[PDB]
Amino acid sequence: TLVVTTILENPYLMLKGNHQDMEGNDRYEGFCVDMLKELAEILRFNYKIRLVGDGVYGVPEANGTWTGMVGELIARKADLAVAGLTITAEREKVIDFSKPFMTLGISILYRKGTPIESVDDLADQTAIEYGTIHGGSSMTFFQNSRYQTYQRMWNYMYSKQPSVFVKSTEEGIARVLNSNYAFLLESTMNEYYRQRNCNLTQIGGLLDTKGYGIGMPVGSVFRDEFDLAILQLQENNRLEILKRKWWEG
Ligand SMILES: C=C(C)[C@H]1CN[C@H](C(=O)O)[C@H]1CC(=O)O
Repeated sequence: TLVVTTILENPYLMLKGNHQDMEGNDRYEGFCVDMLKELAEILRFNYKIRLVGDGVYGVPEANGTWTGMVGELIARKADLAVAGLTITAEREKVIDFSKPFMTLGISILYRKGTPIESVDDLADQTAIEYGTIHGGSSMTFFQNSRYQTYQRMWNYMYSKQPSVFVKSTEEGIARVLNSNYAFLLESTMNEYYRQRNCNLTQIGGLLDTKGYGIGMPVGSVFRDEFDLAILQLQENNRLEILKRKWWEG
């Protein structure tokens, strides 16, 4: 029985409408749940879904401790982390990842009727505030960039009061709809919320290209076979079908 650490995040992992009449794994739906099922049909493992204790994906502390689902993996509190867990060079030093099961990049979200046409335009004006989830992969992309536009954006987000950071994707989307705030978020989420809210638009293109991956502790015995199953899923178009099931509505 594999212990899977995860987090509530639309549409990867959600509580079913009538989740109180459910127990254990069957409380939950979504793309990651459907992916787990298909992976489990090939590889024949049982698993139990457990929501990350601290409610975070993963941030390094200055002393070397990781938080979030990354930390749970290093502590061996979970065998797998199944979420929109962005594969980055910093995380790769401290855990293993499967091959990627979805592609994405940093994107900008805003409410319609705007003359903001790009990330350089966004960074070069004062009227519209902008920001991201604190401690996520997108934040650290600006924080460590050598490019001046992104450096200027880091300096702004860092210093602005009141804070331009949000604690969740839900919090950011709400800030977009209700205030003059453009949200720095992964394109997967951008596509999702745009399809459910005709008022939302994308500013410019994608700022990078990345992957989500199943997180595992470093040296995990399960990595090889999960890579073999993900490839079979990829080559049978399963990951794409599932993405359409959860995104296109
Ligand atoms: C906090 C969330 C929603 C996660 C999801 N992927 C990124 C990560 O795994 O860090 C984070 C989002 C972002 O950085 O824009």
